[PDB]
Amino acid sequence: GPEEITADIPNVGEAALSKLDESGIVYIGAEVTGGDILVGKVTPKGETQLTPEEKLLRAIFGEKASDVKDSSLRVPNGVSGTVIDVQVFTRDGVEKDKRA
Amino acid sequence: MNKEILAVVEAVSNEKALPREKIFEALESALATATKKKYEQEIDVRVQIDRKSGDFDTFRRWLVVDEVTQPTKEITLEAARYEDESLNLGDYVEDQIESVTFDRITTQTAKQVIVQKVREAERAMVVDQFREHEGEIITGVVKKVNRDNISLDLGNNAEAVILREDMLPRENFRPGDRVRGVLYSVRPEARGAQLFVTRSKPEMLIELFRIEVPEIGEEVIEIKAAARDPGSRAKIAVKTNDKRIDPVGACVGMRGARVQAVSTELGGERIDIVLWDDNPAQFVINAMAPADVASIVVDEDKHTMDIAVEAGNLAQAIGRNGQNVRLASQLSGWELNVMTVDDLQAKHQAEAH
Amino acid sequence: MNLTELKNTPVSELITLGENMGLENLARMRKQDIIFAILKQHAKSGEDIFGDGVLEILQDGFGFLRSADSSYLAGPDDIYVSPSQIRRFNLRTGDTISGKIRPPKEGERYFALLKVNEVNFDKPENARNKILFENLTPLHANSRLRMERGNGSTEDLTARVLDLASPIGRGQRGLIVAPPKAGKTMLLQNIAQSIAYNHPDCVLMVLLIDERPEEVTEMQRLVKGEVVASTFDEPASRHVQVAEMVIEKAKRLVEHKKDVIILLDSITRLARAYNTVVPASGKVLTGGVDANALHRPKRFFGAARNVEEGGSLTIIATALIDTGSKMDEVIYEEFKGTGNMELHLSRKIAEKRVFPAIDYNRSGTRKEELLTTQEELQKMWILRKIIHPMGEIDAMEFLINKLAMTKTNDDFFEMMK
RNA sequence: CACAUUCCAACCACACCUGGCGUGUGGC
Repeated sequence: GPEEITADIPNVGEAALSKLDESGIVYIGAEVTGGDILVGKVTPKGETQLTPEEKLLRAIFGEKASDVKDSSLRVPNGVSGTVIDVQVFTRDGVEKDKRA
Repeated sequence: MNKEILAVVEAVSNEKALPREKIFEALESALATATKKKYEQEIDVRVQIDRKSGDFDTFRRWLVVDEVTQPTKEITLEAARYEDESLNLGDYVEDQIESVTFDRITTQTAKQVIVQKVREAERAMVVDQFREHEGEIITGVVKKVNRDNISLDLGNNAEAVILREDMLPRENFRPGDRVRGVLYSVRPEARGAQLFVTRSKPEMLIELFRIEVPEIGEEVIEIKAAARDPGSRAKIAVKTNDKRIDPVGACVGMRGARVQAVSTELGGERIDIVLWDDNPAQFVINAMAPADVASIVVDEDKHTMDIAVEAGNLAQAIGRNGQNVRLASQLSGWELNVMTVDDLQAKHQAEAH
Repeated sequence: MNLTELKNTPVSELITLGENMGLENLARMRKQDIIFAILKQHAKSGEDIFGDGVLEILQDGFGFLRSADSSYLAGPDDIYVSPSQIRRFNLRTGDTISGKIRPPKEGERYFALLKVNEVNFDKPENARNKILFENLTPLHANSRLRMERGNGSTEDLTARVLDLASPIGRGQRGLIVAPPKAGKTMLLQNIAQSIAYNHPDCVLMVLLIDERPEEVTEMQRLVKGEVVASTFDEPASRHVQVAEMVIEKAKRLVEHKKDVIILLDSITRLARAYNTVVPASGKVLTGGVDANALHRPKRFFGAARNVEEGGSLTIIATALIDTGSKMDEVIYEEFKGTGNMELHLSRKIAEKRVFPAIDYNRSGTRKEELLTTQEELQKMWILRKIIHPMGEIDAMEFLINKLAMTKTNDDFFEMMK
């Protein structure tokens, strides 16, 4: 299965995810000073064919999303500042997110 | 978009345990809370997502009162000439339309409130479907034990709570056994556990007879009076409508065949099965049974009953904690007095003498 | 002490036994916890234990001997045995073993077997020399299992009618096709009572899968022998566990030249369970059912056969139809013709509230001349020809009246001549 | 008989990342 840039990051609270948008990208103008997940990158580790009904269920009910690996990119420990711009490039064929 | 709304209404697990109408009601509440959190001002809104024909459209409720605080949701009871109200109360407007229901905080609050609403609705439904059987013995496993209350499962996610007062002082539970009690209280508005099952109450006893004694249930041996001391002693006065049936041979059983069973059910409770009578004297004599009562004094002005027991049978008429009298005071409901032993042996032919 | 004598007694007996043992207030713990404490107290006086348990193996290598109190699940009373004993005495799942056991020693927490005494009620000599189940040769039934009691009471009808509707043989592959709330519970109660009265030699087995506890206790106090059950207090894990346990027990018995007759109810719930536990292989068909998920129920229905040299394994499973679940529909469809005996119950006759409610034209047995004699078969043919033109309710009332004036089937036979 | 272990209310164990090598540029 391919990777996802959704905002469903398990094994973490909302404070670390408060800076993320609905699509899964840090807002334009959201500051950051320490290691903080600014993009919701997840990758499947086991079985594919996660039904969308069960996907929304896990998003609302049930257990956490298993095959994520929490491989999201965060800013390195030591760099600070406020993000001012975000670019995104989608290959012809993949569903363009609403931020794009 | 609304296609996501259709996907989430058709992708629910409990599809009919939470109908589409209540689905969309909870979703409207979600969107209203989201729009409330959007603006810094407080303004109640309705959504009306148009379950099947179209999309949502937010509104603006006025909550018509003569106040002015946060006039976003304030309007006088007489503003009815312009904007076409012609109203007295209930004047609501449809000013703001097409809010956003798919951003981060909106999705978060929607998920939270949908979880809350679905768990509340499931609990309410699973308690109401059993509420019709109030006052009956039900089976079921206990779920978790604690020093204040215990949890029970009746099957198909049927949560029941049994408080410490419903449990006997030495009543004992472990998750796995089928502790059977009687449903006595229901509270479909409770934010938490609302299925109340008891075993320390005399109605439980009644239901026990109903599941054990074939006489009761046909109204041939009516259960009239019942007092309890949890795990200690249950005094029950049952009357016989007919004449050729004796409760000592019918309600008690065959040399402790039914009373012993109900006692093991109640965890070793001495059950005194006596006959109900329309005379207070015989009633209180059977209440303190077994004993040798040789006195009766009644007072309807103070509702008191004096019973001067015989000298020597104290432990036979009072016993531990005075239970034989206390339950008697809890059987008929009058102040019973057991003081004299030798002198004033009658309290009627001697006190009045 | 023996474990079975702690098995057959109710909870109050354990209470008074612990009070005899000078134990703390034990009314709070499980029955198995009480048994464990009592066995520890007994062995503290320098005593050995005698136990009996059905054996089960995981991939972990070692084995567990379960009792019927928890319907063969893990518990503080089950015995732990090393893989060395399984390798030596040629043990396998379902092999009930009875013998000397000890309480858990220093650092241990479950019982351990010392010396085997009875392997499936047999010495280890012939237990190690056991013929394999699948290596056997199936046959058909000539030994007719007479369902008639002969007393002719009010309910015995539902049994004797089978003597003219669906003959029963040892190792028969039977399946019931019936809607809910029709009378299957009392039907299997009747069949169990009748087979126990007429054939007490064959070990009785009844499968209560995904049922209510009231039915559990009513059937555990009415069957004329040891029974197993399983309610819905646990997920499909317990159901599949008890299914494997009972199937391996029956296999080991019939390998020991036993006559096992299992009564399963209901099989659609077993199919649902096997569907729920088995992960999706990436292909699903109509009904939300996986393709190869039904392989386990298939196998369970295929285990029925007739051994050549001796012994048999009869399986009589009930299926649920008319429930509205299309899933269930498809399930029954998979079970269209897998068995050679069909017992069809219809809700239309049961709505007229006469019992039993037999679908004579729809029910029957394949290759039935090998079960009964020639005159009985000719009379069955005559009865079938007489019952074919008429309907079902009138035919049922006719059969009920004819078997109500008479008691044994010979009277009805000669009356039909 | 004996060796050796024994699979589960919070949680301890199941953690976290590219100088392989080269080139280019710049600074001390």
